[PDB]
Amino acid sequence: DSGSETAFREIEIGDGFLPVCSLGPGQVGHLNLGQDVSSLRFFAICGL
Amino acid sequence: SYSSKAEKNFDPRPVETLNVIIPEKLDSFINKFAEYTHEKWAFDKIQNNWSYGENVDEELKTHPMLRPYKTFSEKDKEIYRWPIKESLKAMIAWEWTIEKAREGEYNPQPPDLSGVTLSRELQAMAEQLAENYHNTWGRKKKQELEAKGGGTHPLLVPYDTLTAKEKARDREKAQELLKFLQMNGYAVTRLDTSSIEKRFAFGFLQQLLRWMDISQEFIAHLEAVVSSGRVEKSPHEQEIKFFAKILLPLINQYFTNHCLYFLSTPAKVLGSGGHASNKEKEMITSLFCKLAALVRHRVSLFGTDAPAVVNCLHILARSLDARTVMKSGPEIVKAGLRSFFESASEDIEKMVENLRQNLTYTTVALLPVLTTLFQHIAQHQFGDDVILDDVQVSCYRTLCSIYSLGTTKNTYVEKLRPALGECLARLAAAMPVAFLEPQLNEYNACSVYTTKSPRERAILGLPNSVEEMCPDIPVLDRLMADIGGLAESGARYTEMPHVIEITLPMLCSYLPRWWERGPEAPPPALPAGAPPPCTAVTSDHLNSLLGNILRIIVNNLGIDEATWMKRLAVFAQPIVSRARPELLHSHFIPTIGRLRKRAGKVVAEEEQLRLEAKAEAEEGELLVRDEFSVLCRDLYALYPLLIRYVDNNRAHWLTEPNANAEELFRMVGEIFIYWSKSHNFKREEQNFVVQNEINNMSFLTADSKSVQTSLIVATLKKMLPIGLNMCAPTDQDLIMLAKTRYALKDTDEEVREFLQNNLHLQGKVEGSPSLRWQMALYRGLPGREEDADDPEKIVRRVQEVSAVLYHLEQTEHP
Repeated sequence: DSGSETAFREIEIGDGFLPVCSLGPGQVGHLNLGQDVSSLRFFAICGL
Repeated sequence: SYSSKAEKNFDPRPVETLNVIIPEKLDSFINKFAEYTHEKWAFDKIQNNWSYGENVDEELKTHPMLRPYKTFSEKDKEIYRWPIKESLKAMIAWEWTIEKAREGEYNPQPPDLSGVTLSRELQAMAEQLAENYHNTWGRKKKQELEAKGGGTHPLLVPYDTLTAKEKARDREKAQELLKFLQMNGYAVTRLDTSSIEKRFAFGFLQQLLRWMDISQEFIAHLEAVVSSGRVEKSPHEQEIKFFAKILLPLINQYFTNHCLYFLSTPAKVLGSGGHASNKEKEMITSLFCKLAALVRHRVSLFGTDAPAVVNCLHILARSLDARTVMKSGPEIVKAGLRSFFESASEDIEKMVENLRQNLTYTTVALLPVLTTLFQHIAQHQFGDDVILDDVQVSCYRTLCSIYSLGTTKNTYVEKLRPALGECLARLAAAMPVAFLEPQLNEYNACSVYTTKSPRERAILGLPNSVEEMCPDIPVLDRLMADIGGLAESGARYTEMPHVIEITLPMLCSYLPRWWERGPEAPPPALPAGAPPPCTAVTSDHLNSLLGNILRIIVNNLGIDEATWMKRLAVFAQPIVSRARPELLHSHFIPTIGRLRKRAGKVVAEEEQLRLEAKAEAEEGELLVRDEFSVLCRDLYALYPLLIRYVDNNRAHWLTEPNANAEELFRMVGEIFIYWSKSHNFKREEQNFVVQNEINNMSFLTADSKSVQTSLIVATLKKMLPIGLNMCAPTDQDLIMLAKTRYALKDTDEEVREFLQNNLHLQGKVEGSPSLRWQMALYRGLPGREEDADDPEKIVRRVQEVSAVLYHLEQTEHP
């Protein structure tokens, strides 16, 4: 709401972080970690 | 407990009942219940699991004289009845007539409970009787407590104020007596408020509605005395002070912090939960209309309250669910709102004729309020039903009258044009029908002609010809043609102020909203889109509009006292979207190139002036300070359009390499370079932002994509990837080398020479696997080739990127 791009800030590294996802009833999704950069969509638009 | 005693340390007054004679016609009930209380106490004793005993003892922790009726002495029976006598005397004393509907009649076989429900009317009487018990207890306790004069019993509190946990004893006693009555059938008699009126909002709102007319009474008295017999003393001065001091801040704050709940609808809840009832949404509109008619005249009166009045009017304009108000609302409220709209329209007609008092009511109060209302309805898409029929004619006449002001060219119209233009843009946004292209208005259902029969139009005064209703504003064709012709000729703000101030908001607020209903935009409903669209605007005409606006801006970029440019940019902010890509090469590049040329020229003048220490050098520095200030104004006026354009086209520019984008990146990089080298630019921007209050507009643009917002993040930070994609990852080495080679205070050509000297310092795809996939992505780019592998192009891109990164990181880190 305030216009900040970063969703979170001032995060202690601690023991590390891992990718995680959660799905509810009757839901489907595709988790692309990016083993092949060619299949990774919108990476060149932002992040590359 | 929606009831109060409405009475008045704390002295609980008991009820006087010994003086009045107690009726004894129901003694068969009085004595029966008096003994039944003790019988129920015996039942409670047997529930306690310890049986009754005859002999005295404190070891039984129960009633020690409790004996069966065969051997029960009547001495206790003729003394335990007194509380029941007093209870019935008090119950019958409060004008509560009791009638015996029925006519009939050691273990209490019939069980008296209190866990069953009861009617609200009789439960209120039971609660009052429990309150009577509590106040009698408080009186008898405070009689002994008052002998000291210090301290008080913690339970010496009003019955309504105390909590239920301590209320439980009196509540249970009253409920048990009432259950005895109910299962025996005694009808006692001495409201019906629904939960909607039970709400705090309903009561507060009805209180304000009363205070409206109460206040109108003394404002009428003030008008009478000021017209004749001016006396300082006022009969209702206390009421005037009460209205002026607290009630206006109260209503303002309450409807500021509760806008979301009132504006909520059952179809889709806007807030956390809940919504005002339909009657609530009609009393709020009634209050708004009554307040609008309150300030219709006598605006000079209560002048100290005038800012409060206009702020309350602005707040009441917001959080207005006029969609359901117009939907089968009260006749009085709808009539008042329509009368307010017609009064506003005829008022506007009055000063458009006067320009060829009203101004204090209109300019100061009426005009901003209608502007806010127009913004609200346009934002919430309420124009489908709120504005139609008489309201449609009202706003149509208002539009004709305000557009008729173009002929006027006196002093006051020049200063009044901003507010009129803003109100006109808001009304154009809020207009459901299409006043331009009237030839196609027949298909649209918003036109008054299509909603009324021709006989109805004739009897209502409508000429049954939309072209005749709007002869002041022709169809969009020649206004667009004239704006294009003025842009080509090079008209200034002084030359034709009305077009820029007034007729440009016309198109800027007409094209985008009506584009969605246009043929180009997809139809949400096929049957709805089957009739020919009443509006034929598409992306082409709004693109031409944006081009003409850009041409006008570039024609008047150097004109002094060009105050409204930024406002035009704001008015061009919604229309800058849906822009053709070729515009980047057509308008943005030449304009920003001219801006860069001017910036470089004034920077050269500043460098010439600053190389010498002299009073004349200080005067020249002041002159270039003024030039830098006007350049800041031109920048902040032109930049947001490019901001939104790059936000729209960044994905396309990154996916396919575009030469025009890279050229624009280089030129804006040079502009940023010039601002980095000159601190005068920084301080002039600092002064201009605070002076012209552009910070609010910059923040609004930022949140709808610090103080130096429009320069560092607006451009060369969003556009940084565009220039960072052309330079190769294998060139990355040279980058920080050049960066270090720029860190040594070296000039451009000198770092170019050492860049030529260190061509072989670049990396290779074999050097590290980290950049191998980067190289693969680079060669996977569709439009990329090997033409950039020439050393000249490499040194170009590396030098430019290194300088940009160096100065950007210096901007971030002091």
